[PDB]
Amino acid sequence: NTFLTSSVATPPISVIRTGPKWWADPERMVRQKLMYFTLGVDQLPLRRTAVIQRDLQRFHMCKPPPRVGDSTGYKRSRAAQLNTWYRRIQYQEYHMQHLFTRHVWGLLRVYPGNTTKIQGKADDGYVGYDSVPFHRYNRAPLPFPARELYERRK
Amino acid sequence: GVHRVGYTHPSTLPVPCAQRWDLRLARARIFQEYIEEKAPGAWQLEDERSMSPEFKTFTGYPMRDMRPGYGQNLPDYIMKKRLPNNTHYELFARRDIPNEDNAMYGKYLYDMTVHGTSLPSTYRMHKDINKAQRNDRKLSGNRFKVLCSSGAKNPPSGWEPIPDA
Amino acid sequence: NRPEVAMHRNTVGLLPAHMWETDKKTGKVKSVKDSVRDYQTKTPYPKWVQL
Amino acid sequence: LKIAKSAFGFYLARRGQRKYPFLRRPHIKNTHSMNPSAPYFWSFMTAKSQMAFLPEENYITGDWTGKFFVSKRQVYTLQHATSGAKVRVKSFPSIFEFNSPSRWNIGKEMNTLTKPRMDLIDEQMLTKKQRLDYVRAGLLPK
Amino acid sequence: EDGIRGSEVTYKIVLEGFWDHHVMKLAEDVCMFLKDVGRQIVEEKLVAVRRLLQGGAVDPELLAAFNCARAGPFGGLDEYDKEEVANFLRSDLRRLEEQCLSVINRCNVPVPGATNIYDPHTSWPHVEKLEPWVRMAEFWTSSSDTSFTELEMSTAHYEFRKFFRVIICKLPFQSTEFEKRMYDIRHWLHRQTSCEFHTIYRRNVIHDSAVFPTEHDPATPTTHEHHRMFSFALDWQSAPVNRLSTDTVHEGESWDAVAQRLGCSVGELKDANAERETIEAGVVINVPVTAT
Amino acid sequence: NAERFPHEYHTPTSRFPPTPSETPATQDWMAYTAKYLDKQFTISAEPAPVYNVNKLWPMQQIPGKVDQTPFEEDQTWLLHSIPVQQLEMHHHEKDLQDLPFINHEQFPRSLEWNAP
Amino acid sequence: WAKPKKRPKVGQGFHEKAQKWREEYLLDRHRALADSLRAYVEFSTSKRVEPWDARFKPFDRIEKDGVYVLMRYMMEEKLQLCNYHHRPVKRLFCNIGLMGPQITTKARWKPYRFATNPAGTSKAERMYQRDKTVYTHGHND
Amino acid sequence: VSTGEFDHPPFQFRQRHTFNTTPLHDANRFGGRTAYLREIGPVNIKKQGRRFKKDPRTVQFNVDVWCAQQTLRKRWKQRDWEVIEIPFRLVPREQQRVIPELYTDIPQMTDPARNDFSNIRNKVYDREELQGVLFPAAGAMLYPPLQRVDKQAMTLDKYL
Amino acid sequence: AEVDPETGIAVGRGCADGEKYHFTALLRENRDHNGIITVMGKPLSLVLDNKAWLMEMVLMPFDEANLDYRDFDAHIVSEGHAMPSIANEIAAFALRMAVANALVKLIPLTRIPLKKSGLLSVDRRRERGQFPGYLDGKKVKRRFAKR
Amino acid sequence: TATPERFSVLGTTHPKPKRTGFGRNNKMRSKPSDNVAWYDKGPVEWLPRPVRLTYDHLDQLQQWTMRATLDGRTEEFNRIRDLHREWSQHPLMPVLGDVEPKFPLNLFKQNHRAKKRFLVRWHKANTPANWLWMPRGPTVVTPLHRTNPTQYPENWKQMVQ
Amino acid sequence: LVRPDVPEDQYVDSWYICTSMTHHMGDYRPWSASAPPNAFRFRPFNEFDAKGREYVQY
Amino acid sequence: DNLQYKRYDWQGWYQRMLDVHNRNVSLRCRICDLQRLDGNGVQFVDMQTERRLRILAQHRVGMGVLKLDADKYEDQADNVTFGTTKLSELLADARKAQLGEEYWPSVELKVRKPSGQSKAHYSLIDNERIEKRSRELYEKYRDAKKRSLFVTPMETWLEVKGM
RNA sequence: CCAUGAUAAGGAUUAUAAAUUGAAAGUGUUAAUAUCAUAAUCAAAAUUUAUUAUUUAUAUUAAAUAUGUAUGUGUAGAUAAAAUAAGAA
Ligand SMILES: [Mg+2]
Ligand SMILES: [Mg+2]
Repeated sequence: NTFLTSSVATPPISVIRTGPKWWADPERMVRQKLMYFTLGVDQLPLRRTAVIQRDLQRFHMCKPPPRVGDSTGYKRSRAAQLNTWYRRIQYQEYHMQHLFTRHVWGLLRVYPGNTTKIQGKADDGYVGYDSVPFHRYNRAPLPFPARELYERRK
Repeated sequence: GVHRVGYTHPSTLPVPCAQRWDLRLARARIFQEYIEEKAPGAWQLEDERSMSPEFKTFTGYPMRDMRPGYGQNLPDYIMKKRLPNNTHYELFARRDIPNEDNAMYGKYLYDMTVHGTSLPSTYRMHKDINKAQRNDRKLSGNRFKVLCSSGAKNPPSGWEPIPDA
Repeated sequence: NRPEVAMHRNTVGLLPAHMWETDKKTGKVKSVKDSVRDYQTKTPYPKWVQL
Repeated sequence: LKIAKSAFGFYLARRGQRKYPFLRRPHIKNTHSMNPSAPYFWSFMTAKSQMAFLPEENYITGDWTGKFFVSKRQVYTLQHATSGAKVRVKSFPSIFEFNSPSRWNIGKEMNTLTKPRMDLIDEQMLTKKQRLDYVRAGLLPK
Repeated sequence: EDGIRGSEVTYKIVLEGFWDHHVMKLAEDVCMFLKDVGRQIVEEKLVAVRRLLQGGAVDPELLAAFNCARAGPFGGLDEYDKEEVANFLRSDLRRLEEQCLSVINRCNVPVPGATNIYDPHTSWPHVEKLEPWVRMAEFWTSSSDTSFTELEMSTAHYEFRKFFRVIICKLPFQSTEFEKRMYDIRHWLHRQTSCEFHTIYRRNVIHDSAVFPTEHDPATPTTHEHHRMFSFALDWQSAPVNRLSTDTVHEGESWDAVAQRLGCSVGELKDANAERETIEAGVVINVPVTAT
Repeated sequence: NAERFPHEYHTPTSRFPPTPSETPATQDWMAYTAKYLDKQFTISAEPAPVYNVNKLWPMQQIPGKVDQTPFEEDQTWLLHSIPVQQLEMHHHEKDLQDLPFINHEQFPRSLEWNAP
Repeated sequence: WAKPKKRPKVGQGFHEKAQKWREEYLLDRHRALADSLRAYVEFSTSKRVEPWDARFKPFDRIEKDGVYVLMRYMMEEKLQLCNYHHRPVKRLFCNIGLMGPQITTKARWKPYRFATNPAGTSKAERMYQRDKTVYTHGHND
Repeated sequence: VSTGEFDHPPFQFRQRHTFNTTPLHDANRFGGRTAYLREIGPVNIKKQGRRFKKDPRTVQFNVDVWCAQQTLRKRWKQRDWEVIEIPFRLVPREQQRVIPELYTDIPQMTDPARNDFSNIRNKVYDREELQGVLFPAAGAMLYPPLQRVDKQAMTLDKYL
Repeated sequence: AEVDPETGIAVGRGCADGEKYHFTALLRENRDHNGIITVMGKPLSLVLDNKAWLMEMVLMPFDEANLDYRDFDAHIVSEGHAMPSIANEIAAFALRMAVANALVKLIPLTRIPLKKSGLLSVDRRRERGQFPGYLDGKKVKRRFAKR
Repeated sequence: TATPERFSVLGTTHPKPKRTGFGRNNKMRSKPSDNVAWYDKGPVEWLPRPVRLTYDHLDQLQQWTMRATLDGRTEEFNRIRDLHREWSQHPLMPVLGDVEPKFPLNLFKQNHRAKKRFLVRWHKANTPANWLWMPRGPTVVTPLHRTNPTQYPENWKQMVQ
Repeated sequence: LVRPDVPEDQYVDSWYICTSMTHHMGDYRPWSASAPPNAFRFRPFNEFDAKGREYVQY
Repeated sequence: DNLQYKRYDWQGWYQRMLDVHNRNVSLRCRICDLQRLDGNGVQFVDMQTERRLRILAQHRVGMGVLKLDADKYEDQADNVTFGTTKLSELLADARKAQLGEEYWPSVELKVRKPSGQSKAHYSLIDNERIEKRSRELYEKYRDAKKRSLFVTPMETWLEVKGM
């Protein structure tokens, strides 16, 4: 991993709201798929996501279907329910990506960006060479040189 | 690689032939050319932007040279540089001036040929007319300011200003 | 030498330590001696200049 | 302008905080000209080459009666120290004199020996409002 | 070359207005003018040519010009008789008649329903378009001392424009009369419209192997050091170099000894010096210009 | 003492990247091997064409001058002493038309105008 | 656009104050300069932490193999002569050639300010514990 | 037809390290060259900065020099050859012509009549075919002659 | 059908962003059944950077027309602003359009499926003109403060 | 010259004050903030920091996977299979009336921070260990996946009759 | 339509007025007068569109 | 100028300014028309002379037309003088190719590095000597490896000068 | 230095087709009231002014002289911008 510096975390929903621009950008989604496939694990959530989003993109310039007014509000609530389903289908994916990426990085002897967990290796966030001399969230002092997660041979 | 540039004189070859460097010196005599001795061999860099048909900015010629430090200061820059004489700067110097007609002819000349006389500028005429109008009602909100004061302070032997009321 | 190329080639022999006054504990320059009064030179102008 | 510190206070507009093209601001105010660097000492705000000759302004060019201050791009020379002659420079409020000669000055331009913006402030060139605003920024005590 | 693609002289008149239609209609005006004047001149030339074709003598001078060679292609001084020379002359005149006729015939194509002055096959002179000069001015419309933002938000775009048409006339010969009419169209141009005149003509230059001789490279070569900055002003003379046309005869010398020293045939050295029959020591002599 | 400080005395004819002093056997692997590694190596240099070999090309250089060839390795570019543009930037023709935004024009000729 | 108010007069005896203040600001600057030159040279002369980032390859490798072998037997003397300053160290690695294209491309180096720490540096805090009275641009210890 | 970045990103509100966004002078742009352009830290505008490092035109110029280096570098790594200056006699039949200098005429075909159409400019010759010409002094050939493949020979690909 | 009688070539043009992308497709029938698409002298794969979601846009007109893409040779020419990489969806939109217009000049009836699937249809959209009033030069107004 | 004992007017002036705080207008305190990670909930810190998976990593991955296959190491494949099985189950369709809360209008002006501050603080509180709409557990029946190591192809010899 | 439907060469974008005017006061020539007689989609030549003409020529 | 700068005190300086803006005189000739028999029966410009002409005037030739743009003097007359001179001076130098082969400009071939096939022999260079030697080096190594854990090439065949 | 005129900024309901998301209500410099005064850049210069998007950690001062300062858990209060070749219902 080349990008090492401390970062700003964005809530999952705003990441998903980027649609085609980032979250569903074809290019990105394909190399996620590559990671999964190479690990020998089906990519179902990715495929659900890709389906939902593919279709989002196809109809993205159309006006929504005409609404008739109801005291029930069954329509509004069914649209909502469907929507939060899709949101959750994608939360699951977003989680999977962060999960597997961290795990794979643990196998590749990769050091993550500052303040990032790698389950077996760095439990509290890993940090080295931050702009700030302490670990940001522990409030503990950082050693020089940067802490090493892996034994030396390569 | 770091090497010594080298030259084989044609008398030494097993066929005489005209060496490209020798030709280069010919070309330098003909169109008199400064040969920069310190020009680093490593620094050939075309200007990608203007010289590659791949960029929308493609003129076909090396618009700038890509040398970071290069400045108007350097003797080399001075030697190939367009002097300001007879460029647009000269054109501005002459044609852009406060009253554009003073570019075409002497005002006095024109005035004296066309009208019988020199004419004051419009502004001056305004102040003149106004003085005449407001000297007709009130007097003595005024002052007497001249270029040369001696003419008022010692007036000629005659000159008895008409009393006013 | 400026830091860009040869910085590591600077020597301690470049410092005019005899010109200033140091604090023993810190290792820092506290004061500077006066330069001009005792200053002797055979070359106010370069050697080849005769006015 | 709001306050007229010179004639130009009358002629010029500020235009808020307005951007000018790179390294052309209409008025050359070199606040940085004395800005200490040990390693860059000989390259910063000085001649780009050490083989350049000293400027025009180190020489007496014509028949002079005398001068009031020498220019600030004049470079301090061993003779400035040694000769014991008046060396003045035009700074604000009035003039800065080099009175206490040192060899440490030698080879730099007086731009670099004269602090343009002093940490010292006159309370008497300040309006009561301006003094307030200088207390807000934590400069003047009050 | 034949037809449209070749000529002795080309004039390009570059007309410029402030408005596009101005320059378009000016180009129609000037174009029809040059069509008429062109046809008149070229017709005159054509009758001169047809007369020269019908018959004429040969200059003694033109014959002499064919016969100045030390050796022709067949490796000896060649004798052109007046016949042959007249035949060369005649062949060129033939070609000039074809060209004249081509220009005239295109002058007569563009009638009122049918006029197209853009294609060169359909008219003489023809007209080429030239991309317009367009400068865009960007500026603040606000007068505000207080805010930069408000100044930027008011920004106008206006353009200066200048429009151009080009008129091309290629002629098979050069006539000062045509050139004169053409320079004078600037006096009757349309309102607020100007023009340039480009000329491309053919001209004889003369390469003198006498003034610019072709010699071996010097026994010592010239370095990069004769090329420094200001070497142009310091280390070099302007070409051509001055080679002396006059030499003094040394004491022991003789005609052939002098010729040998100067690099000539003795014949040459006698021709250049024809006044003198014999050459004494310390006498001034003319060096034949071909001398090596 | 000027040669002792390489980055200090830059005349304004001097150009980057600086050229390193030459080294005797360096021009090809055989020469190098012969002089440094294995000293009984029979071939002292790799066969030298009797005609001139122009190592910088198309650029012509002054014969007899120690020179460098454009670097193939990225690191060689990156770690050399080549500087970045810092002050305002100049062009010997284009300086007369001041900036790109002030684009001074003496006459309004078509930008495509062609000299006869 | 309001008519500009007139600026109040300068001050009385402020010409003397400005003279004195600039005078001894300059006198002070002489020692600040002297001291920062001392510091700059002391830094150039003294040793530094290793410039390469060991978290990546070819540097992570156990100190008894690979690049470290190449360093201990061929480059050691030179690496010590230049005091592990990051610029000459990186250049020496380019000129040893037995790594060759990798130095800039595969290998990672510590960031500027970390690489500038004195040899022996244990805690990161050290970057901030250097002297601020001295004008070296972070080139001081 | 390169996919790489040739343009420096425009200055805006401070970019931060995010999904989908990195800092402007981040170490990952332009192969870490951005070091040269970087003012680190929460820069105090009034007192500190280096002006050229925020200037669009200057910055872009620097980046353009760097790109030029990249291309030059790769064009030279692409050469396997030297230019040798060989007298007109001894050169192969295809070069016995006149060869206009670069960008002077139409890009030129080596031998249209023999069915070879390719830039004469970029034709490269084997050091082994020019051996007799380039090292006449040596007697015995220094390089052993190229061995060539019989395209009429029955070999594994002809299914025999 | 507007086709060059000798070369058997037909010519369409695509646009997107009114300036940025102008393409011209030369389309001709391949009788050997090995067809290929080429853009500015380079194979389509390389030019669009192997990104599938771009290249399938250039496949679409052959689909809609119920044709086998391998029966056709195409070369596309960039007449707009040149750039080192045209792989991006807008450029691809323009490409698809050029190809489709060529196809229609070549096989006239094929126009009816194409027109219905909105291939031949041209969308007119542009980046906003640059303008110094806005911070970014395009969409963003400067900071505002109450007096 | 000769650095003086006293400085009359130099140290005389009023000292500039130390800043009390950081960030915008130097007024921000040092405290725990929304951007702070929680390392106590699940394998991923929450909220997750940005992560860039590169083709470089994909190649290193391939080579690792290969080298592992050839040394007959089946264990990390099994941990990965487990992880995947746990977190990839299909999330259940939500009941009507169940939606994520929006931020109340007429609280702050539309350009205010509070908006984002709400969103973050919501998603921070729902960690993936709190997602109840995805069915993870030992209780869960998983029709799409293989249950344990014994059912994967490298066990194939025991599957033989 | 704001102004008569006619080949635009007949119109000039007015100075100082936001409007176009006709460079021959008020006369109008129909499209038919720009092309040859009975020109398909008034065209210099019927065989091809502008681009078709270009690349056929090349 | 027929418009504005036609008639008054500025007509003079504007006129002159145009004339100086227009000093350039373009001088052309086809190299074709230079190949003709000279007065001496020798061809004035032959193949070699043409090659030399092209190399001497570099970008000043295109499409087989030599073109000199003479800008040096303010007046067109002087530029035809100047241009004409440079032309004959350049012809004078190109014509040297008729003095003998030494002046025929060289051809620039791109000659490949030695091939893979040649480079293969690089590993057999001095084969005998190197095997015979490597046995002695093996002895040196066997012995050195009784003392120390790691034997460097610098203890065996490599020389590194200590002082 | 009293001594009239005139052009800015400032989204809130004429919509999609063959079509523009910038307005008149006036922002220093401009034309009839005069009756204290030479204040104007051609360099190298002195922060108090509402009205301004700066470069944040692999590699860091070469040509006109060109900015030494604020590392502090992306952390108060209060504020800014956008539905236009983009992707928001
Ligand atoms: Mg007003
Ligand atoms: Mg004045």
